[PDB]
Amino acid sequence: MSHEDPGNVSYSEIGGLSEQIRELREVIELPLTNPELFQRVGIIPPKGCLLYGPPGTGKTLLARAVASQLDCNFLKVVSSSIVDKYIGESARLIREMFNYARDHQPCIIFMDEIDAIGGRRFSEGTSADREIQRTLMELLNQMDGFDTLHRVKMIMATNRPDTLDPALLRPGRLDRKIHIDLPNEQARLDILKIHAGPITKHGEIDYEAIVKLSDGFNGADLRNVCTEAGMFAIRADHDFVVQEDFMKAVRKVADSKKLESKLDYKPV
Amino acid sequence: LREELQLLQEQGSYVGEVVRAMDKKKVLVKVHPEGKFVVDVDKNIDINDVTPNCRVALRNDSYTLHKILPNKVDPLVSLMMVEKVPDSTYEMIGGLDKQIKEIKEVIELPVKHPELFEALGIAQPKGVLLYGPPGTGKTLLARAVAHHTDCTFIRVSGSELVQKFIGEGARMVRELFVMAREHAPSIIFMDEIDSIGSSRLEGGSGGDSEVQRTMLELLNQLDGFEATKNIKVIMATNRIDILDSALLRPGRIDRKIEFPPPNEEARLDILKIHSRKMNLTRGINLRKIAELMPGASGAEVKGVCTEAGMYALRERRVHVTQEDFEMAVAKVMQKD
Amino acid sequence: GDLVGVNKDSYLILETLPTEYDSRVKAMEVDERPTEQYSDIGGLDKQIQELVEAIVLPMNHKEKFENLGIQPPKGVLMYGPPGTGKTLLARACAAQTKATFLKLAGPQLVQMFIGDGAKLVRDAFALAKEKAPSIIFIDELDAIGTKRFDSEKAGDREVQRTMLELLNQLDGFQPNTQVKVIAATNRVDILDPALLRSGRLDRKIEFPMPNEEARARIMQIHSRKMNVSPDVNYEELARCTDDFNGAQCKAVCVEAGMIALRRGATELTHEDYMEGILEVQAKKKANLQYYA
Amino acid sequence: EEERSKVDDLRGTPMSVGTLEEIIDDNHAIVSTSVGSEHYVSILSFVDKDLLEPGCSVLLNHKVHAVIGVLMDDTDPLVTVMKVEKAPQETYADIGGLDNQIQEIKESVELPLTHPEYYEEMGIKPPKGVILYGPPGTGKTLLAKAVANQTSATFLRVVGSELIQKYLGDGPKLVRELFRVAEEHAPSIVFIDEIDAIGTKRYDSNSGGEREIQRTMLELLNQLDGFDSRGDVKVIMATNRIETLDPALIRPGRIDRKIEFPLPDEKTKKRIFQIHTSRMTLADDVTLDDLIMAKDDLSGADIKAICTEAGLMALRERRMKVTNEDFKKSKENVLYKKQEGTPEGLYL
Amino acid sequence: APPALWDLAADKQTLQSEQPLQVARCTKIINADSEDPKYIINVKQFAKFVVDLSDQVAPTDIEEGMRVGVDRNKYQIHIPLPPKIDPTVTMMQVEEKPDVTYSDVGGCKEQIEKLREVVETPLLHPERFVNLGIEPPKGVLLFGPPGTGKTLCARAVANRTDACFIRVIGSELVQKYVGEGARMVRELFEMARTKKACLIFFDEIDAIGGARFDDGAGGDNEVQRTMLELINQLDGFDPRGNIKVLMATNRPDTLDPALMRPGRLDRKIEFSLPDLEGRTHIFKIHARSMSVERDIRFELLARLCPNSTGAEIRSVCTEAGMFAIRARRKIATEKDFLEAVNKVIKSYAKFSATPRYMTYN
Amino acid sequence: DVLPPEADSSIMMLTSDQKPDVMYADIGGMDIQKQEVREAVELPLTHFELYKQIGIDPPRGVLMYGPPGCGKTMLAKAVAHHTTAAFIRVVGSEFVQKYLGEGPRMVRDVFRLAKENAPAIIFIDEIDAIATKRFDAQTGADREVQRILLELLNQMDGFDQNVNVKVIMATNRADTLDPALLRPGRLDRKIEFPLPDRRQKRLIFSTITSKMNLSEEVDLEDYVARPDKISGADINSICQESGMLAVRENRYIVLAKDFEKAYKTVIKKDEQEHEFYK
Ligand SMILES: Nc1ncnc2c1ncn2[C@@H]1O[C@H](COP(=O)(O)OP(=O)(O)OP(=O)(O)O)[C@@H](O)[C@H]1O
Ligand SMILES: Nc1ncnc2c1ncn2[C@@H]1O[C@H](COP(=O)(O)OP(=O)(O)OP(=O)(O)O)[C@@H](O)[C@H]1O
Ligand SMILES: Nc1ncnc2c1ncn2[C@@H]1O[C@H](COP(=O)(O)OP(=O)(O)OP(=O)(O)O)[C@@H](O)[C@H]1O
Ligand SMILES: Nc1ncnc2c1ncn2[C@@H]1O[C@H](COP(=O)(O)OP(=O)(O)OP(=O)(O)O)[C@@H](O)[C@H]1O
Repeated sequence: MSHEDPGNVSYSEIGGLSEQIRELREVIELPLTNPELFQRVGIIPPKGCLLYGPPGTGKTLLARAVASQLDCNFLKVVSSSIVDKYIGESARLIREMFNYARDHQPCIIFMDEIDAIGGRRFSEGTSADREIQRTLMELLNQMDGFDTLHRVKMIMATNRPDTLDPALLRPGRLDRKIHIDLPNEQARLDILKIHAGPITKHGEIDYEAIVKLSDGFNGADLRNVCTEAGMFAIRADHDFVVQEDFMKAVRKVADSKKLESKLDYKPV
Repeated sequence: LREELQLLQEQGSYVGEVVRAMDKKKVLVKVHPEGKFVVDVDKNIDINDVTPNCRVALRNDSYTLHKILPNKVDPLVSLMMVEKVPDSTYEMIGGLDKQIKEIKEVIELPVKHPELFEALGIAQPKGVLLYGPPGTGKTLLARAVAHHTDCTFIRVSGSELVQKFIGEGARMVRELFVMAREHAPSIIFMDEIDSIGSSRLEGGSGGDSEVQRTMLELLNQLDGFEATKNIKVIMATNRIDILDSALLRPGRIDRKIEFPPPNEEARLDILKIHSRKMNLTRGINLRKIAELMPGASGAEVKGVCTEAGMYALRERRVHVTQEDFEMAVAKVMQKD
Repeated sequence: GDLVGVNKDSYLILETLPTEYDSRVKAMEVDERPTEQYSDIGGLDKQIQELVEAIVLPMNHKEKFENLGIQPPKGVLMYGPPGTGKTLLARACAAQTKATFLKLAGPQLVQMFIGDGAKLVRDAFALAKEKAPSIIFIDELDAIGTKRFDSEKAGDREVQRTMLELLNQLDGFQPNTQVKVIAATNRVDILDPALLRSGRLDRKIEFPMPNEEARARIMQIHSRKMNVSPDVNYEELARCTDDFNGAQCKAVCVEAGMIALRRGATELTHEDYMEGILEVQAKKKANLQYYA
Repeated sequence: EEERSKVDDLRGTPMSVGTLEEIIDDNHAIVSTSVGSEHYVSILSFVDKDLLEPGCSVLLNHKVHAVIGVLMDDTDPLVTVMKVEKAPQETYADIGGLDNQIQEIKESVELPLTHPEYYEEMGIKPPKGVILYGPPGTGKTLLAKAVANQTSATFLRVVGSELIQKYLGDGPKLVRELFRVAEEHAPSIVFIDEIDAIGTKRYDSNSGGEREIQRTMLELLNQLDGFDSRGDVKVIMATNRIETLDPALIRPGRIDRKIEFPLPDEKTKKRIFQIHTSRMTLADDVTLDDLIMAKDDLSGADIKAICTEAGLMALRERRMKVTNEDFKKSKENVLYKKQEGTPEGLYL
Repeated sequence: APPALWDLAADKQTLQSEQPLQVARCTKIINADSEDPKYIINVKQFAKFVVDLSDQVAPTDIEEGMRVGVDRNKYQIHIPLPPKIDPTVTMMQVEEKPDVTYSDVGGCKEQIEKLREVVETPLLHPERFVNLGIEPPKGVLLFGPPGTGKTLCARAVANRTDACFIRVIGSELVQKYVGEGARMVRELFEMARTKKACLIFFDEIDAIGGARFDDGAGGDNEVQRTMLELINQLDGFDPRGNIKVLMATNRPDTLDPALMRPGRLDRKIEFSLPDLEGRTHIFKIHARSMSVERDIRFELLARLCPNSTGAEIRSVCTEAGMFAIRARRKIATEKDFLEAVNKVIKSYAKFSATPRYMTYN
Repeated sequence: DVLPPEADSSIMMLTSDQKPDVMYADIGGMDIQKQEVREAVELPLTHFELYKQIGIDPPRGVLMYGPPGCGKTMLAKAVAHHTTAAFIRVVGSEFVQKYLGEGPRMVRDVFRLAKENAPAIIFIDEIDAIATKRFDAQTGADREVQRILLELLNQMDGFDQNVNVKVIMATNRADTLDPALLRPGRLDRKIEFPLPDRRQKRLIFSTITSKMNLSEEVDLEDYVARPDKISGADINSICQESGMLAVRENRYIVLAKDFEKAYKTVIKKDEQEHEFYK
């Protein structure tokens, strides 16, 4: 019950992708405030979506901020609850968790890190892969109703979408597939303003040297670069730092992250 | 009933399962959800009717065995054996008459003849093989020769539930080699898991090449010990890798039968064979109607009658005019 | 809740009893403080400052962060070819800082019963919210972070879901920034790109083989707990070391101390160092013949 | 007599069958019965506690959860397979024609048991068994001594095959097969035949493939290596072709005697068929001069097969007759069978 | 029956003592403690029980994760039971009784000497290496040509000073159960530290050490459970361990466990294998076998059988007595069996010459 | 006293009567396909004197394999338009419980109402799960439900003969199924749903655009060509994604850029250095 995310604004402040903010806005939040728009024209809202990664960041945040933006309604699901125990009884708990997900209207369903509990039947393994499919049956059954369907929005997330099997790879269950791209020039000044936040610096500065030296980075990685440059200030016993020592701490740490950037290639 | 109910009132009364019997008169009891129990005598019915694995009633108080109950062990197996094949006696088989004279002397000899083995000078045959493009009658002939031979027939894999009732760490086909001996002496078959997947025994060897060891070890006992004789097998395959079955068996000692493709002598009688269960007229000539289809498969014989029989099912009349008889041939010629 | 006491079949609860559960899941390992301190590493003073900072700065320097808007690092990736003395250096920094240490390993989260190590982080990070750092240290994050390519699944199943859950509660829940977690890997071959985040791995420094000055240092500073032989130039044993591990340098003084038994004298010479230095590496024990 | 009517009130009449978990030096014996229940059992009765060992079928009295004694264990479906003996129905009168091979290994199989005096003075001893190999029956060639070893001590035949036997592998229950048969007598002869590892069409179900079939064979080593086994369990391995055993595996065994039987010659084939037919001939009258002269050449395998169909085709006449046009025509089938693959080569 | 008479007749005092401790069912694990009197406990019945403890047991003896007795009526703690573990898995792990004493060595000196001082010497004289410390190494390794494998581990069995030690092989830990290996290696040292003096041994790490990663589908990743977790559990600091464990395998493979050990373990030796003058040492122990003629020269036949270790020349004195009874004679002169020895090397080299170079290559 | 019989069991049936789903008139032009369907559907439902006459015993077996594409449940609710009968709908995992004693009773209570009530149709989705064979004790209940599958298999011959049942079976992957389950004498008819290929293309674009908003302006001519090139397929419900990009609008009548953008993302093609021979 306690999951919370801001925005509205903080969702639109992520800087990209611009059209993806325009996606789940009217897909998720809009059905509650104006359900008449969809039913009059006759177009059905999507019953599912899939956000993968990480070509950049934003797989979770994109669906996460619009999750509590619909209303105070949300239900958060962690992949740790599906595995349960030996002879796991969570088959009725997946039904129980979704039963109390319908206690919240309109409901929203999350699934994160499905590359674990999404076990593939391609090469037939131990029966643990079978009970994975049984937990999938508990997911689909209640969402196949006979009950609230078009009103509830299910979300799943994965590292790579080769684990979905031909069932989840198909639309229906998993409908929308969206990836993330990089920002552009003069848009770097935009995403910058929202990354300013708590950390402040000298009065006369130009932030373009900071962010340009780090390209293709997580929003927290650039947030780390701002703090890493700010943690160099305490070594200089000053509140701010000149941009010459900035670019030093900016360039060094950034080039160290790029050597760890391997395995960004993901299957389609 | 009131006084007897007071005996059954406290805990009720249970039903146990005896895994083994002792001469000390203590009988082991086992309930399915519960653990194994054991109890002192407990003597009601004659002891000779009490055998391991048999179902027995259980009293609540002394936890003794009140009666003896008929169990089912062979019915389990035999029910799976009747799933794979119908009865299919000699009157249900035809066209193999040349081959049934080849197979009988192998099948009939250990059941009746064997005292003439030493006279004929040949060891007990290890089995028979039938190979050819399907085709049918290879399975129907299994229990056919065995029906008039008076010997009962047991069927084949998958088995498929013998991976629990018989343990996993157990030797499988060696444990099935026990089931054939536990049952009355019978005959076996190979069905089927012979597929076109690409070409190989790769997937068939699980239910075939491993059962090739079953025919050896069964007849090795029958020679050596236990009792009594009468254990046989029949192979069902098509083409290609049968030569590997001839590599496994260097001709010692296997009866020679080549399972034929559908033949004129085969289609003639095997048609009337399947027309005995249905009531039709005699106005149909079985001779020439079989010669117009020199090909396809033996299962097409049943495809003629049954599949095209739905057209006579369309007009709501038990019999149809000759115009449909040519249509019955016209349907089977489009798939050719 | 749960855990409350109630009497037999009367079904009355007298008092609501804490705290959570269960057995080793509640407390993975109880560690007071190590016998060693951060001073035990020679030549690493350049890359220990980055380490010491991220753990120490959120405690004493927190008051300066609210003024300047500074966010303390959470995860740190400490990796190098063994022996790098990583696990000794990590825990030793918790001795002087009073930080309560908790011992945990990656493969320890895999059990027969599914859903064990995954539920542990639900318990582990709940204590990270309850308790103040202190510290948590783990090892072999690279292996357990292996998603393969074609799944499912690996042998690391419970932990690869646990790690990405350990990474998830850092993402979705802001209060999780409490009780910074240290991670350690013995190889960079397999690295999850999701590990990049503020709450996730931030400080990363590649550990190469220490230089000739550092290799001579560490061998002396590992021996400060024991007797150190006099008459040592320290220059010859330093330059003769190429690619030799720091843990092997400890074995140099071992083998040189093992031969001291049969030699009859506990005193060692400067030539005995380079004797045990060339001993363990390159390889053993053969010699070059037939090679012209 | 009186003990039967005495302890019965002390244990029964009703009681349960549990399993043993662990034993404490305080005389409390922890037992576990279905399902998930423990207890402290202190009993001085009938034990025998040392011979028990855990995993046992030991009983648990109803009042209250005490073990009075044991009965027996069968056990499992696994034991019912072989049922002894095997008795010598494969006779030395079914084999013949091999001399230089039959003399040497006859000593090794008879080296234990009789003549113990110079065997114990040695003290190193070769209690490794033997090893066989080779197609088609080269491994079956000296199998006739294994059945000749059924006239005394005990014999065991274990089919190696390829697929059906899988398990973990870990080989947990096949060591049980070897152990339970040696508990009856304890001399032993253990025979393995037809290793298909090189000739596999594919891997079976979820095993491996590739190296996992190798590691269960490496476990087949570690079992057989082995630590720690002293007595016999005489190990005998056989196959059609062995590339399998690593240079490490042959060192424990068989480092002494492994056999190879060359293809038979005119002297062996005549001694093979005449001895095979010593029990039963066909129409008597059989002369072996023209039999080996007509077909040149092939192993004595198919010479029984052509004679199998000889009285079989004559059985259409229900006992005895020979048709000159039909017999040579029926012989043409097997004659061409070997005459399709006649050349190699010039195998030379 | 007379031994079973007084044996069965003791039930009179039994049933009197059977009433106490009868309620101990079942074994239950505790969870946490909010206060001193009351602890939460969980039992295998799946039902968790908060309860206080009887006045007979002190509260300080109850530690988190301790299985204790119970009174099914009052649910109160009765008596603690030390073992928490483990179902099966012990019988193949536990090894007892000696065999294969030191006299079975085949002449290798420096090899067996430096691996004797890693185990037998520190435990026989604990004060020695503690005062001489420095510090003992954290482990050893064994691999090479097969001779002599698995015997050097049997050497420490009969040379064992006080208490028997544990043997473990890789294929017994396969799954089925995952996580036993962790749980196992943790408890055996906890069981150790009480009595100390218990060695831990692992055999055949090559099959379970498959490294590193493949495309898919794994494959090696399920094998990473065996190699990486065992090395990680070896990589602890406690202490670690007191007995400094042991290692034995066939090939040096794979690279990852081979590069992990120098950071922890030490003393990697390569067999050795016989010296040209050391092949007669295996003939010395065999010179006591049966009756050896004094004309026999062991230095003559040693050179004729290269890379024979002690296994292949064990067949020499075997084939000696083998063909001795075949020929009905009694003793075996040198020229007698060596004529068969030149055959046993060549005729057994027709199919395979027994190279080890091709294994790792 | 026993039950009447019966009180039946838990869960539920029917729920397929809401309407509308699919009209059968699409195949009405052939009459070659419907003639075989007409004889295989309504006559096997209730007919009596016609069988014993000809002597052919109609099988109860219906096995549906071949997805993708979906097929299946369309023809299920379509039969509900054709005829009216009680539909038992349960997932293959629905009867998995914590105890193994209730399992044999549930599948017995499901099949005993099939012979009790007529006509009856029972639909179980993807039983290939429990078809997995594992002897382990923790999977013993998992193997206990596969013998339950073999139990209800023993119960499906109790329907023989002839009254009464209709057994429709559907599975996404039949490789894990046992040979005796697909063997005749129990299931004698294997209905293989064909791969969508070229045929199901144009039919499946037409059924979604009827549910889409008109499209009286939007001209389907260009969307049956360019998006048809990049189709995976990725056939049935990506056409729904083409409609789920209309809710992305922001536009009253779906723009041409909305459709084209939907299909071009999945799935990508990489050309052409090779197939250029065409
Ligand atoms: N004209 C159509 N052609 C194909 N499929 C359709 C059509 N109309 C609807 N569907 C799809 O059929 C689905 C219902 O089928 P069902 O409930 O049997 O699951 P399923 O499709 O078999 O699942 P899976 O594809 O994973 O096996 C609905 O989700 C719907 O999207
Ligand atoms: N660069 C170094 N600085 C200080 N000590 C070192 C260094 N390299 C090796 N050592 C010493 O070598 C010994 C072996 O420690 P090692 O580095 O193998 O642990 P580790 O590999 O970090 O452990 P883990 O694999 O669990 O991370 C330590 O006692 C340490 O003192
Ligand atoms: N555009 C952004 N603006 C502000 N903060 C951001 C932005 N992108 C990422 N972050 C920060 O990074 C953290 C992780 O965000 P996100 O969930 O998008 O990445 P992730 O999913 O953890 O990475 P991965 O996709 O590799 O798993 C969040 O706590 C958030 O504060
Ligand atoms: N020098 C020697 N002295 C005594 N015995 C020897 C010697 N060399 C070999 N042996 C004997 O040869 C036998 C065969 O060794 P074995 O093949 O079992 O080694 P291994 O365990 O396979 O080696 P690895 O584990 O490296 O594969 C051993 O039992 C050993 O006693």
